[PDB]
Amino acid sequence: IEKVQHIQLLQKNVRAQLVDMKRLEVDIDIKIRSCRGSCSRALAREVDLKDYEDQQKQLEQVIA
Amino acid sequence: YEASILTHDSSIRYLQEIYNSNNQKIVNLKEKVAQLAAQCQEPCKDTVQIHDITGKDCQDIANKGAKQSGLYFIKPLKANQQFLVYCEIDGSGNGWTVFQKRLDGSVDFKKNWIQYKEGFGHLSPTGTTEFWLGNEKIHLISTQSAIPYALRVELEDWNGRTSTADYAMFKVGPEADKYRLTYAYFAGGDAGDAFDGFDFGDDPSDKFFTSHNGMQFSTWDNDNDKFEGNCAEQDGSGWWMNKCHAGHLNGVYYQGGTYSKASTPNGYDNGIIWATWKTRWYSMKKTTMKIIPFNRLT
Amino acid sequence: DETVNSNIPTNLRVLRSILENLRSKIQKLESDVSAQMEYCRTPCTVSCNIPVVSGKECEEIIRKGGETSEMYLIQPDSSVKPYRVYCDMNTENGGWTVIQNRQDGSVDFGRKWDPYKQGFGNVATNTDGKNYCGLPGEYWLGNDKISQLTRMGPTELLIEMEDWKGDKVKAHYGGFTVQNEANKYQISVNKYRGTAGNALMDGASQLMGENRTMTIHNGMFFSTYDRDNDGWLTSDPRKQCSKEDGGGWWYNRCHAANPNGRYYWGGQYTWDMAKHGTDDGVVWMNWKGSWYSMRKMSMKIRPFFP
Ligand SMILES: *[C@@H]1O[C@H](CO)[C@@H](O)[C@H](O)[C@H]1NC(C)=O
Ligand SMILES: [Ca+2]
Ligand SMILES: [Ca+2]
Ligand SMILES: [Ca+2]
Repeated sequence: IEKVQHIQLLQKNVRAQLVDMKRLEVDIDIKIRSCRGSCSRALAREVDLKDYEDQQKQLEQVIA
Repeated sequence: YEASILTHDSSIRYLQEIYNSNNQKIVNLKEKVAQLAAQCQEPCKDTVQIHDITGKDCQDIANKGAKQSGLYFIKPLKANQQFLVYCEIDGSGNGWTVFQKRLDGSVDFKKNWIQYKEGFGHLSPTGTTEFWLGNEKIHLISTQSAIPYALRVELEDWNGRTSTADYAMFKVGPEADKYRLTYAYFAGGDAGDAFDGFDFGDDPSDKFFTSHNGMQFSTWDNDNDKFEGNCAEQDGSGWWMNKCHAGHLNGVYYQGGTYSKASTPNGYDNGIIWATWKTRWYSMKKTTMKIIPFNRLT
Repeated sequence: DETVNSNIPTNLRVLRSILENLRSKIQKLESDVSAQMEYCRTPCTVSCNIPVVSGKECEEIIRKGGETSEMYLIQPDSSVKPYRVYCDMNTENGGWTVIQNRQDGSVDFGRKWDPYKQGFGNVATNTDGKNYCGLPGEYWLGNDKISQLTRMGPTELLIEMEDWKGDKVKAHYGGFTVQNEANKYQISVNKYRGTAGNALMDGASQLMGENRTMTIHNGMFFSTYDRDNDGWLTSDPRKQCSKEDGGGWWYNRCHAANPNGRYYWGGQYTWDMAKHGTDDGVVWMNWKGSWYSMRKMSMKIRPFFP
């Protein structure tokens, strides 16, 4: 109908925000680690791209 | 289990809310991330630094303002380039330029000609590191046009006792003359005039075999002593050897202080000894040789 | 409308889970950045007492007795004041001046033209309770200084790298020079030998014809994300080789290797990880190929004695 057009937009949108968040995730990781050479210490952490990777495959298995 | 299809319109808009809300939080986050990055561009702060004040020697510097000890760059008149040194300024405006230091044995003093010439070890603001400035540099500093210099040998045993021995007209020559040490006269000091020689009782000529004035520098790969053998290769160091010594501040750093012939396969007295203040079987705990214009030594 | 109105409810709960998943991840991140901000209220510090032996560069220093790899002070020329540098005295006979070093991502390398000119990063750090700094930090010596060194006479270039499985290869260059700023730090190299793949002179292995030739770095100018001097001619402010946070390198169209790229942990990385979906990152295609960041990467020079 038309309410269906709304969902086909939120599908591309939540996929864009998924990729965008994935990048922001890596970005923050590299910047936080780069303070190690400037600040007293750097936040010990580890990224979980997996959870990000599943929500992507899981969205495609619904986009169709 | 699936609710009314009239719910859709609402639910469609609600997701649109947490989507735009998120995108905003993402924009705010990306700005904060920018600020963070701008706080992580600088390098680690180095506790050690080198003052901008320069001059021919540590005295020339102090007479310019230098008020605190620490690393400085000096360039004697006839010197090709400038080099780093450890200046010592006291509450009187005296600029002692130090060329030798011992305090913990953290530096092996068994080096060759080249090394004893260029210098080895580390310089430091707190004057808490051992080193050897380098013959060539020591030569340039003490032979600047018409400026008579004075050497002060400050010692310390393992008990807080500290003596000194000053020599006037201290001077070291150029490689051509094997960095020969010479001085006009012993200028005083409870440490004793070890450079003049010492009578150990081992031989009627001891004194003659142990005087350092006029002695050329010697290292194992460059025997310039007054002995049939190699003094430097025996004591494992670099020094103004004769046959061999009465004062040796570049000796093997024995921990504790007391040692003996049970310390080597040949029972050599190769420690930081200064015969006129302690027995040749008592290596000092500290050692420091510094120079300064003579016309400054009160 | 039979099952269709079932597919819809499925999305209204699926999308809903993700959107609320992401909104929480946003929260976790906002938190992480605040802790780090707090840690930046104070700096890291080093105590690098300066060695006595010194000279024009590491080769001369080792010839004067400096035989231990650590931080030394060098004055390549009596015009500019002496500066700190890290000397590698063991690798292949020693005497190597380190002009570039990556090993843990402790330093931002995506900088503008000026910092790449003067240099940035940490030269050395303190080693296991010691008064001197025997371990090198992550740094880029600085275009001006690198140019002055390579021009003092015939200079050779040694490039080393390691992946995340401990594998190591190397790229040698008997001849290497870098002009000054007026000439855009133009680079020239020759006489290759190694196991990393002559990526600098021959461009990426997995490319053919003009596709490979345009990845040749030799003879390229130097560019930063705020200074385009690359081999990409056009008014398209999007096609440039060096985008934001990207490193400064002798980019062409665009690269076969980029030692100054972003430090991605783990190695392999995807387009949805890269800020611009471009191949930025410690790359050397001729060995590990494209989209794979090295764990260690360094660039050292030494006077070339035929
Ligand atoms: C060059 O790259 C394009 C895509 O950018 C590709 O289609 C083309 O086949 C490449 N040329 C070669 C070497 O085949
Ligand atoms: Ca002899
Ligand atoms: Ca940056
Ligand atoms: Ca361009």
